[PDB]
Amino acid sequence: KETAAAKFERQHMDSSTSAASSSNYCNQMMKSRNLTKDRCKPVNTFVHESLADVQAVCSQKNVACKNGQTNCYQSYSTMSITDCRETGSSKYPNCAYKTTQANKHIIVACEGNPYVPVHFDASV
Ligand SMILES: [Ru+3]
Repeated sequence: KETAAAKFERQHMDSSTSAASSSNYCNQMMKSRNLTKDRCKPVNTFVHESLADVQAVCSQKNVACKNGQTNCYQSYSTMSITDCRETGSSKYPNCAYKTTQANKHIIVACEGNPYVPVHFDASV
């Protein structure tokens, strides 16, 4: 079974690329990472930093989660990320996305032991 930690890595980690490679990055990634299996996931973010760096965020700046929980953390340093947003013309199963590269602080929710990232809350 896929753990919460593994799911976070599948849905949000992409250390291979340094930034939003091409304009079709999201179209390929959202599909390959199985985010368009049962439907077109509305929005999703991929982080282009090492796994260690992202996991380290769980010990960085503690901030409130969007859902009101207190287990969210903001990276002290900005990180290379790619935001994927479904286009208005997108129609399942042919999910279409707009790829946007950026450098911002990420906010992730952490849980468990080891205390690791399990949800991507936001970027600021
Ligand atoms: Ru800043």
